[PDB]
Amino acid sequence: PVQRKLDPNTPFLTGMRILDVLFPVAMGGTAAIPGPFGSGKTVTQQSLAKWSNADVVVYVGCGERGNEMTDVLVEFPELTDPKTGGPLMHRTVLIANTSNMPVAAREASIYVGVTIAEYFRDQGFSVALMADSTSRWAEALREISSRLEEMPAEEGYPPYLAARLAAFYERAGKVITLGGEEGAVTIVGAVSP
Amino acid sequence: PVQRKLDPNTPFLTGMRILDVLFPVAMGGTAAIPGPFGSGKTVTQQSLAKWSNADVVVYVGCGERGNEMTDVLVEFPELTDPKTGGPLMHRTVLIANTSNMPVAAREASIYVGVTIAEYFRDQGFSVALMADSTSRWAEALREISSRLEEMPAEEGYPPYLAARLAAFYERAGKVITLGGEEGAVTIVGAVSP
Amino acid sequence: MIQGVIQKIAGPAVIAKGMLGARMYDICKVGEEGLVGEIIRLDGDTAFVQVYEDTSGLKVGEPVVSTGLPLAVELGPGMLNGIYDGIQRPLERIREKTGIYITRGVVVHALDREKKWAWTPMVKPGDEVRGGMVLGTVPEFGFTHKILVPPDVRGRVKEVKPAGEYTVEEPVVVLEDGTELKMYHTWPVRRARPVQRKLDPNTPFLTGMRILDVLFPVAMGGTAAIPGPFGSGKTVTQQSLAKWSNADVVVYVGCGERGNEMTDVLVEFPELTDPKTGGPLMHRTVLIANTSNMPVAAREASIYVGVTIAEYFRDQGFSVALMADSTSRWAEALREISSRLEEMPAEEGYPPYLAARLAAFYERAGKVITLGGEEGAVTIVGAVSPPGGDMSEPVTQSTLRIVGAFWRLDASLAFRRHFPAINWNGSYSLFTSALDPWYRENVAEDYPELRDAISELLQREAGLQEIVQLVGPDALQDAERLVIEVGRIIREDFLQQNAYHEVDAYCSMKKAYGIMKMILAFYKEAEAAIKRGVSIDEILQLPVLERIGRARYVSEEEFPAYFEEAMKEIQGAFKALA
Amino acid sequence: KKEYTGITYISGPLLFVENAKDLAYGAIVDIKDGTGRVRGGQVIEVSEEYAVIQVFEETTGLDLATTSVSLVEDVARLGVSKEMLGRRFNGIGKPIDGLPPITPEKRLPITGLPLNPVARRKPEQFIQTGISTIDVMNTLVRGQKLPIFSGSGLPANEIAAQIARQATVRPDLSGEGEKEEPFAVVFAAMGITQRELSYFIQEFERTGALSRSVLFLNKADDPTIERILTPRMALTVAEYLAFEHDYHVLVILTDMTNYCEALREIGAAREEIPGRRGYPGYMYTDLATIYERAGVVEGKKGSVTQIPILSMPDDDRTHPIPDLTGYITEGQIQLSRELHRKGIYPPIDPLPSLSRLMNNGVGKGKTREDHKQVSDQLYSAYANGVDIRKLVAIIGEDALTENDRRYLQFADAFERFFINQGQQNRSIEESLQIAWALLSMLPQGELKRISKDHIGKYYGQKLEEIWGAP
Amino acid sequence: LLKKEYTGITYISGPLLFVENAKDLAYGAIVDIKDGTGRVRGGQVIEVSEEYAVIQVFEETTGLDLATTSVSLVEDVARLGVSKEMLGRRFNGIGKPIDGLPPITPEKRLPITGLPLNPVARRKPEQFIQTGISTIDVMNTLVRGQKLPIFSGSGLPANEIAAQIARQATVRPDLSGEGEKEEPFAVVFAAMGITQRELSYFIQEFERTGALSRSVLFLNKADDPTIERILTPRMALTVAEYLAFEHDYHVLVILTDMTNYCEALREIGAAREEIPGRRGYPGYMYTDLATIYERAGVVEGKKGSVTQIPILSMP
Amino acid sequence: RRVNALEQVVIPGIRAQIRFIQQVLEQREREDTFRLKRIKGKIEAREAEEE
Ligand SMILES: Nc1ncnc2c1ncn2[C@@H]1O[C@H](COP(=O)(O)OP(=O)(O)OP(=O)(O)O)[C@@H](O)[C@H]1O
Ligand SMILES: Nc1ncnc2c1ncn2[C@@H]1O[C@H](COP(=O)(O)OP(=O)(O)OP(=O)(O)O)[C@@H](O)[C@H]1O
Ligand SMILES: Nc1ncnc2c1ncn2[C@@H]1O[C@H](COP(=O)(O)OP(=O)(O)O)[C@@H](O)[C@H]1O
Ligand SMILES: [Mg+2]
Ligand SMILES: [Mg+2]
Ligand SMILES: [Mg+2]
Repeated sequence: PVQRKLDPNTPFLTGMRILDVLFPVAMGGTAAIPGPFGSGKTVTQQSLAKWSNADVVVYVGCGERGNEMTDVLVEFPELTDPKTGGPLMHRTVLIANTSNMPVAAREASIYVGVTIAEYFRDQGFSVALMADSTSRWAEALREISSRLEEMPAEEGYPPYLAARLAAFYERAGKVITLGGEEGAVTIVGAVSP
Repeated sequence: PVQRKLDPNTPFLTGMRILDVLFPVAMGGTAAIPGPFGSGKTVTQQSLAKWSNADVVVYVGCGERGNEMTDVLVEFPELTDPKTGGPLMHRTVLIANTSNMPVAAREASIYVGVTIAEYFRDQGFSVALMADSTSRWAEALREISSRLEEMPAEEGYPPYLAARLAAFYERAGKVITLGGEEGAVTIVGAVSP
Repeated sequence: MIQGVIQKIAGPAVIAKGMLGARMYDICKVGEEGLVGEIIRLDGDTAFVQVYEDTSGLKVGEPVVSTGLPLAVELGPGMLNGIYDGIQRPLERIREKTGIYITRGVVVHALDREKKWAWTPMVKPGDEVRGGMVLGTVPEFGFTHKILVPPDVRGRVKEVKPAGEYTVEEPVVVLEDGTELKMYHTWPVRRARPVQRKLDPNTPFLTGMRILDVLFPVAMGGTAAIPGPFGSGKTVTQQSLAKWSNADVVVYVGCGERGNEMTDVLVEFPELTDPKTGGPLMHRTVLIANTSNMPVAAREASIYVGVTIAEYFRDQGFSVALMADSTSRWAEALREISSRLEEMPAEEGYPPYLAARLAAFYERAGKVITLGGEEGAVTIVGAVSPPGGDMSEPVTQSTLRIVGAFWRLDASLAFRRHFPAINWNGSYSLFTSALDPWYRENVAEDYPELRDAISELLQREAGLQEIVQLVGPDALQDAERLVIEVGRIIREDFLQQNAYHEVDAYCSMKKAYGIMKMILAFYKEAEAAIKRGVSIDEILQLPVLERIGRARYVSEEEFPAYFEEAMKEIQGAFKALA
Repeated sequence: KKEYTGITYISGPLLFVENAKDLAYGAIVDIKDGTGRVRGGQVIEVSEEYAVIQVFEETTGLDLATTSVSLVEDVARLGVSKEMLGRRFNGIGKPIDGLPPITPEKRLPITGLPLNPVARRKPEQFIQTGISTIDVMNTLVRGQKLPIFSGSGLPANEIAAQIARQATVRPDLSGEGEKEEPFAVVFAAMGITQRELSYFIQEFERTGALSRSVLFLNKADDPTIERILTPRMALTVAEYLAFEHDYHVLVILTDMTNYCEALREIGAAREEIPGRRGYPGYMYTDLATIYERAGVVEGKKGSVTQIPILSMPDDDRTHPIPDLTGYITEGQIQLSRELHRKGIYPPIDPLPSLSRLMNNGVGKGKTREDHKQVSDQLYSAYANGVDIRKLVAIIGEDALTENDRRYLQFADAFERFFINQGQQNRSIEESLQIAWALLSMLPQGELKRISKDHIGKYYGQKLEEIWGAP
Repeated sequence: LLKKEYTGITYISGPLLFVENAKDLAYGAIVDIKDGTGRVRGGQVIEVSEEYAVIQVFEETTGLDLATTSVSLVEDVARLGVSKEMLGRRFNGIGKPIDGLPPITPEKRLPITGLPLNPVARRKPEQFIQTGISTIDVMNTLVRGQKLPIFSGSGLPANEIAAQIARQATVRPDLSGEGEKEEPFAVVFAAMGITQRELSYFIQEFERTGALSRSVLFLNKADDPTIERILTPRMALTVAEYLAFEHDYHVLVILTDMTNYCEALREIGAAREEIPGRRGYPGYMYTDLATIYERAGVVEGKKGSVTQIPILSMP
Repeated sequence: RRVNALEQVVIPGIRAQIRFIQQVLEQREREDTFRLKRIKGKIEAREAEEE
């Protein structure tokens, strides 16, 4: 719960010229970055994790490769965050669920990440959340619906996928917390069509 | 029942240049006018009702707007019959079943219209029958067959749709009535794909 | 065996009860009329049997009897000179006993039970027998039909019948175990016959058609496919292969074609003559014929019967060529059968196991060492007919993944009366490397280099088509006009053939080598004369040029003198007049 | 005799009857109710507990208390005789001409038996249809299956009536002349309207063509099972006549699209999973059982010839109904909408037309020996002219050469005279004469496909003969 | 341990048979089906409940009947016996020899499914591998521990490129320093749906080069039953993982054609009445493909590595 | 230039569009077949509730 929601009015600085000048995103907004394989979604999200001005960064590796998590685990302790001067890993929380892990755990990882990000919002910080792929979550929903033997809507997906996606993205925004402080959560989700 | 059928040898004058010149329709024949929404089926059928050389016109509003039936109810008493010389509403019979009216009554509306048109044929008149949309009839059949739990045909329609459509169009023709007189029914049916 | 009664009839699907003990994919005789069908599903005490023929007129309560065996064929003497349907029913005896119509429930036997054969034993009591060994020989036309033990039988010989006249139903050798061996045995048509070892193909399959066996050859035991849009010359090529090839036994399979097309092959074949012996062509052929209105199960199982017969004749030690006509019709029959079973389709309505079946059919070919210790080979040539001529059709895609040779046709060359209308650009063969040692040891030591040179000369002609399409064909320089003219000569005298002439229908390798040598020598001397400087119209007029055209019609044993005469003539005209 | 009264379920076109295990599958039954009406039905499923009956026409007055079912016949049969020549039937054998029913010489099942492939012989004799673009370029051989492809508005019915009215055999060209040949026409129309029915009746009654013809006419508002049964009855009559009295029958099927749609409806009513594009998976075999009943039999003098007529749903040749017909039949005849809108009747387009058995019917001894070369030269010249006509509109007529303008004249003269014949009846000699007259406008040496012996005998004739009344 | 047999077969249709009173059958277990003739088929439990168990058969179901057929239990988890002496041997894709040599003795029995690697336990692939091809080693260089597929065509020489890479693969420990030592190398080769001609060409190339002495071949022909095509890459990856992570070998895994694997997966999935995907392929094909490609890489604190080069053709 | 532009740009795009539309229509047909199979199974299972 929150007290009130506020209009986003300060930019979220990502460190990339094209995303900061031409297509900006605010401090409580949501962004979607779709593309085919090899386009550069993961590199963009990791650059956002490295260089943005958010206080706390929560990265959700939903259904992707395991090397992309080992690179973050290895290279981050040797980097310096832009605003406090300490190690970069001291402000990062990783939720990892790779592609060869059980499928039904993909759905829970998104909710765990967004709940942790909301918890850090209640303390007054500005939190940036990166979801690595939502299409894997959609695939997990399709698998569960197929096991339940429900009638699909399109491409085998259950008809309530849009409601789940809207419920996930609506948790972002700049609010006034119950303690009287100001907090913010931004969500950048990547789609793999 | 009738006594005998007759060859089509007399045009059904509609007052439209392209229809009456390039694509004529006889007194006992049938025609169809399909097209997407906003292309002019209702305006064409209303012009046919206004300007044709038929003695009696039966208009069937199967599953269409109520504003068009209000337009017909208001404008027609102020017009003049081309041949009788009196008001235009004295030769017209309207059958209305709007889109918000109950679904199951659309087939009844079509059959009532065609039966009344057959009745006016037996008195020696030449009747014109306009069906506003026969696609809503098929949609009603699909809706009922959904509750019947039948095995559907292509696109979900019941398998007996073609028989009903054929049996509706075969009632038209230029006949010799049981009393020895001569009458005809011409049917124009719009399709909304 | 298991007996039951009918419980429910619904079209071709029949449910029988009391059939406990029946086995999956057995053959059942349904009803009192004797209709046949498979068992496709067992359930409790009931069995789902799918009848091949029409079930109209049947009643609930009629008996159903299971034969206890799956679909099989009888392999033995008498299969040669025969005409069979998709499930091995002799059509000639059906016509003799029924008339012009094929009535349902007709009962016939694949092998004639009343014909006597001269038995020549080759074993003695006390001998050991294993699968594939030879029990005896029996004369049949020009061959010696080796009577073989079935592959699943081993034991010791107890008693052997002496030489005499017997039928196929009488035992000739009885084992000590009590097993009685006749002249024939049955084998399931869906299971491959065992072999000792598969070999590597290195001997060519002599087609007799010059472009095929020169530019895109196929080896013994290899596989090939020949597709094409609509009428492109497919049937003439396959019957030419039937006549003029070096295969001892030819198996022709017609998978659900038009009735008049079956009439053509059924009437024209009994008039041809075998080039090897001079006797009738039908004395070494087995024909499988199915029209479109024949039952879909027979059309689907048509190719397996032919491949089983080919495997049997390979096991006897011969070399067999199997021609399957229009495998697309077989794929259509398979699609219909899958549609009757309510299976989820893939691609253009085909079942998702089409590639598995196509691989299972084509993998049976190859040169092997038989279980009796002899060599054998099966060669498969399968025609495909894509619907619109598109080569992206799933049947063509599945076939192209496994065939070693791929001869593509088109009707554009048929317009110009250029036969055989093989696209020399789109076609290819993967047997060229392995067949070269045979060519150099048995034809000529310089055959592959010369063939590669001629292929390069053909390739050089194609690259100039971007110039002749804009500029006229006469406004070119000498070095281009010469190669254009020699390409036209090659196309109209080497890549063209007729099979209605005695000295051209069957082309030996030495003849083709000589013609190729003459063409290359003419081109080389013309280029050398062009280097010296001469008008190119003189090159297109010199009388030696006609000897290339008239080298096709010399007799095969008359050829070498003609070749030497041309080789000495060509050295004369081009040195003085140029 | 025995009646079944255990009706337990009525819904749409089906009804279930209990304790009906004496009914054979596929039998024909009678459904009688309290009001005295009698309806027909066909058993589609037989079980130990009940049987399923599909009812002809509607099921309005039925009820579960008074309905009773009685068996009529185990196998659907048709009573045939030689008196059928000149009679009209409704599609299940009932006369509709007001004449009393015939006395049957035999009763035969309507489902066919496959011909033995070793019992057939090659077709070698042609049929004169009276249309130049068919008799010359796409010759129809006795024993051939030759479909006709048309669109929504093209005149297929008029062409069918004209072909049925004009077709005959030509024994005088067959050797020394042979003798009298019996000829007959079997006309089967499925799913036609009242206008087409009246037109067909008038056309067959106004010239005496009814005296040698049998008509099977099924209307659009008739039950669909009759539409399924009609072609099998027509082919049964044709086979009986041809192979028992040495007739040369000619079967014309008016609309195979209606048959395919009725098959789809029947399959849907029995709860079968459809195949490609909603059509049944066994449509290939069902179509093959109809087309493959034509042919000529060794040892017999009669023959059966079929001209199926089908309308492509969207002028699409990749639709399943035109696609499967191409695999079974030998060639096709395609009507063109351009020639129809340009005022040319019959609108037969020669370029996409093809007959695959023409080479066995042309030649000396059965027709004139210049048939094949004339047809090939006409095809090539028309193919050149149609492209030259399109190039003219861009580059102009003066920019052409002389032979280009000669071909440009030949193309439109050909379209105006050879094709646009109207209601004429042309013998093969007339069509060959007109074809030679059209080729005479081309210079000598341009006719590469014709031997010089024919050129020295037939070249150089003027076109003004047919010009008298085109 | 003494065996237990079930005779309660109640329904056979297509590739599925139902077994009654099968409470003590574990999920995913391997069963042996015997009929009256004594022939033995393979099968796997795919659904178990209180009333019956559902078993899919590894091959055709001809000859089965509800009277004489019996089902026995082989093992609850499918396992493969592995040993160091497999180097130089050939297998059919199910674990049985095809070169005529005596069968190997199992050092260990490992599950062929495998287990996911902990992302913490991994490390960065950081070593260059010289392939012997110029266009690879410069612009698209291959690193030890990478999964680098080759996108081929329908008439393009991919098999020859794979054979050349397998012949010329080296470690080159000179330029980054590394250990400057002679290091063992191995190649594990798996072929699915291969033809006789390609089989002969592959074995001839491996024999002529001499690389067969350090290789293991899992060769599956196109006429084999389709289940043996499914299990083929899993056994090869099990052998590669065992070698690399228990004997410090730098193994290289080559998968000849993934398209045949995908078509076999589609054919298997369509027989279990599941919702199709984009082109008729099953909807879980991403997970099934991921369980194969994710078994390569390097492990922190160990010397071995696994490198995968799959080859596939684009239709 | 016009000939090359047509043959190199216009035709392949139309071919790709045709292929894409064919794939979409085939997928929709397959989904319809699956739905019909499911409801046929439901109809068959309804009658077996109490025999
Ligand atoms: N900003 C960038 N600067 C330099 N190179 C880049 C950049 N973005 C992407 N690349 C290159 O392109 C590759 C794309 O890899 P990346 O993981 O970012 O792609 P992706 O779209 O997330 O892929 P996938 O869908 O497979 O997860 C990188 O490995 C790198 O080589
Ligand atoms: N003959 C005409 N002359 C002038 N305007 C016309 C004519 N026909 C149509 N229009 C215009 O186009 C509009 C089309 O609306 P209309 O009600 O005719 O559509 P419709 O095809 O019957 O659609 P619906 O599917 O909604 O019933 C008319 O409201 C009018 O503005
Ligand atoms: N080698 C050849 N010699 C002579 N004629 C040939 C040869 N190859 C093809 N043809 C001609 O090509 C034509 C093709 O006929 P056909 O085989 O029936 O075509 P398709 O079987 O493709 O429909 C035949 O009429 C035949 O005369
Ligand atoms: Mg990524
Ligand atoms: Mg309107
Ligand atoms: Mg052919």
